[PDB]
Amino acid sequence: EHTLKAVRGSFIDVTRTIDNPEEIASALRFIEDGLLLIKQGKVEWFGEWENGKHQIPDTIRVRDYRGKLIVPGFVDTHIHYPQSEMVGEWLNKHTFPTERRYEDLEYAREMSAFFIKQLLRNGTTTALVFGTVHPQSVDALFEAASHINMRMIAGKVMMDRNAPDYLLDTAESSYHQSKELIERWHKNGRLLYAITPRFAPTSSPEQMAMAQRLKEEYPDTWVHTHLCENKDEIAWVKSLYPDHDGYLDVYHQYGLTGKNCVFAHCVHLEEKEWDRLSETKSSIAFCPTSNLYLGSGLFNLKKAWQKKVKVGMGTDIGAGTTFNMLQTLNEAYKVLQLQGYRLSAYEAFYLATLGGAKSLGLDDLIGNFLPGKEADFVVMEPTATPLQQLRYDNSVSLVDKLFVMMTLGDDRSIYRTYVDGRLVYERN
Amino acid sequence: HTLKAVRGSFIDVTRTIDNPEEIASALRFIEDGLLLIKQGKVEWFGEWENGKHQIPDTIRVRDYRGKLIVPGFVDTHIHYPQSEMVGQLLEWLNKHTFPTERRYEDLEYAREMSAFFIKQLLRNGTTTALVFGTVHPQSVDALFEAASHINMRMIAGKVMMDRNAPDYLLDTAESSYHQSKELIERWHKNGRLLYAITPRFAPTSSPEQMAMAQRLKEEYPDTWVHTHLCENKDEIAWVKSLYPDHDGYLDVYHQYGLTGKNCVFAHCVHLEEKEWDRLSETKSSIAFCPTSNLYLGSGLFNLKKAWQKKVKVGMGTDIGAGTTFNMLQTLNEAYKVLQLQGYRLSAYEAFYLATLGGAKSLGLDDLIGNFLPGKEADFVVMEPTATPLQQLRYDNSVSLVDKLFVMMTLGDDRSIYRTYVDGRLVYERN
Ligand SMILES: [Zn+2]
Ligand SMILES: [Zn+2]
Repeated sequence: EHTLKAVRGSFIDVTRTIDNPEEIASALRFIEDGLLLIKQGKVEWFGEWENGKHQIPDTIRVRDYRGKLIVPGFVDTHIHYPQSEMVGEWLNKHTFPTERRYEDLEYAREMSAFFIKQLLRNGTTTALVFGTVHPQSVDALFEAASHINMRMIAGKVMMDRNAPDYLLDTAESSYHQSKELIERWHKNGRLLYAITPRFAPTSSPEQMAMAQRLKEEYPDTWVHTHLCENKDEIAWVKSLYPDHDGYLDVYHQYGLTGKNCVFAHCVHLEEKEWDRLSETKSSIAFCPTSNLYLGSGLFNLKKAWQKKVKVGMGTDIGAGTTFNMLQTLNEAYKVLQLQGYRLSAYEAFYLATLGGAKSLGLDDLIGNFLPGKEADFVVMEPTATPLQQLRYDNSVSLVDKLFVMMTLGDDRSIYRTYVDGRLVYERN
Repeated sequence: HTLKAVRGSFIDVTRTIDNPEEIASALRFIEDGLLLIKQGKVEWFGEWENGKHQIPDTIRVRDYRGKLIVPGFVDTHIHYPQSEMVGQLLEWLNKHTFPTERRYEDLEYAREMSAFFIKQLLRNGTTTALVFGTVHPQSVDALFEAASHINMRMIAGKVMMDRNAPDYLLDTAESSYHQSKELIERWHKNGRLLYAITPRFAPTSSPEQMAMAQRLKEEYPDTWVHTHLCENKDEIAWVKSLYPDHDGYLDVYHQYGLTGKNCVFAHCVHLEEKEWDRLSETKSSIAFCPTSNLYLGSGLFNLKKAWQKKVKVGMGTDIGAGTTFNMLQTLNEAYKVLQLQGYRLSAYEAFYLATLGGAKSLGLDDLIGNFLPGKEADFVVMEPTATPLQQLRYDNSVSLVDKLFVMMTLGDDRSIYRTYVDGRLVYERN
């Protein structure tokens, strides 16, 4: 509530949200010789060392990270906590049996600690997290995040049909369990609840009606589901909800579109669906790694810009094979090159930080070093491979340095992770 | 000569095969294995209890229990002088490739980067690579010198390039003949070293230079041939505009006598039916380079069609354009490229491509690629539990195929604990 922390090094952030990718250059700030001052888990002051250093009393030691890159904490807008151990239709062989283990509270506790360590080790300070059907396991996840005062959005999976009996809830149990978790965890410190129907195929009309009820009763909770990942899933949803005008219309007619409504994947959207997401101000989680690993297809980021739809990056751990947001951006580059779309390092860095924060409606809280922002940040270095150090040494522009961090970065690039203005992870 | 004795869990493929479904039958796992090495070759291989009596008391067993031991990985397309490269047209070549390669005109730079290049292969468990050198012959000597010091089986050559590129990087048809010949004489079958005649590709080689490449292959029948083929539609159109009297891109190389046994074509993303059949008939080899194919948006190599056409395929990192030396990450990208074609790459097929399959594509499968008696002792000690996420996923895998899938497609350089070349330890993880 009191003492100042002073962090010195080279900082990169985007200073405001934008509407066109061509505007990112104008919003990007690089301070090679920067100073970040932290008070009460927030940015007190940020800018040039020479402009700010006079504020540092002799009673305080400077944390010197000169030679490293310091960026805002990465934002993962779609990840499954109970799928860390998962290795490769898919649902019945892999997802469901893996998730089954998280009924054991002691397993859920151990894996909550492992899950949070994996995010911090990868520089992820905020995530929108799929829990389990089991509410004990969402408690374990929130308890782990709560210990370090992490800003995390999570929820109990709602799933009453078309899956194994060991993983089914009911419409009613899914209402009461979600409400009780909302009551314990929503706006509990920096924690936030998302109403999390797995997706249309595994939720009865009765359960969709409960999800709608929860959103009506708790207007400031998040909504988090899957949307149009694969053509079979879309066909299956149309066959189960034939009176609705396609997949998104199911969620829309049940009042689950709007501000802080996050749809994962959105690979195979109709024109009408793109416009609905735009009009509702609903959010997409672009999950390139799983989209390639399952051969789901190529997310049209160009169209999302055209349609002014909020996009954040998701790892979709489980189906995606990395926690790392730099590797996720690398896969985004690959997905986009196959569409002849050239993802700039500026745009990638935007999507990983303030862009994703905007997609979760948290851009007033995190995502750059503006005064008043929550002090979540990552000390990075290009030391992952000798090849990364070589390419970084041969880089002179900020775009080239960002590019080397994106294309050859992994967990070894993350030196330190700060959550709530406190050191919560060192590499070693 | 004296014996070395290696103990731990081994996996290899014991014979080349015709279908991916046949690999399972050729796959050998020995949990408690012993490998005996004499004169850089496999003296004896099999169960610890069947072989340990042959271990004289004068030598210590190298005990790698808890690790997996595999044959050294084969990288069938990589550019030595492009490690430091950072970057809607093949003016990728003009902005990135050509300026980067220009630095390797300094012999002292080329020597420093030869040492770095070899270190990066060993650190990633690559023991054999088919390497694009420089246009400069003193820089190919640097590369061969470095490989020679540890008696590596490496295939490399001087790049031939007389046109359509910056002046600082052009040779001539004649200089390209004499330079290549001199390197062939110094290095081809010098220990385990092998020369490849390396015209960069059709666009950057005059008819006169293609005529020299043809001449060298005629004069040196047991050298390799190594070029690029049909990576992207612009490149193909450019080749058709420069060689309009030839029946497409591959016909250029074929009419100049550069197809056949030990002729390796990198990429082959955009092959016509006629081109697939020509490579098949000629017994020519493809280097599948998924990572660069994705980074440059070249497209998706049709591995299914290569199986249908009985065309040898090996994996290439295409460093430069690719971002990793690591064969496990390369196989990961291969899995992704193939899933977009609804082709499911099994662990068996990934493991096969990285080892005996790639060795077959380079014509080296009688020399390397498994632990059969008489094979060259190039192998990698792997810790597939090297990171906590890897330990978790491996522990949670029940079958050999699931473990091999985690080890072979979701590992990185941290998985490589020890690399052995010519039966000697040449790399330990720090
Ligand atoms: Zn998901
Ligand atoms: Zn190449």
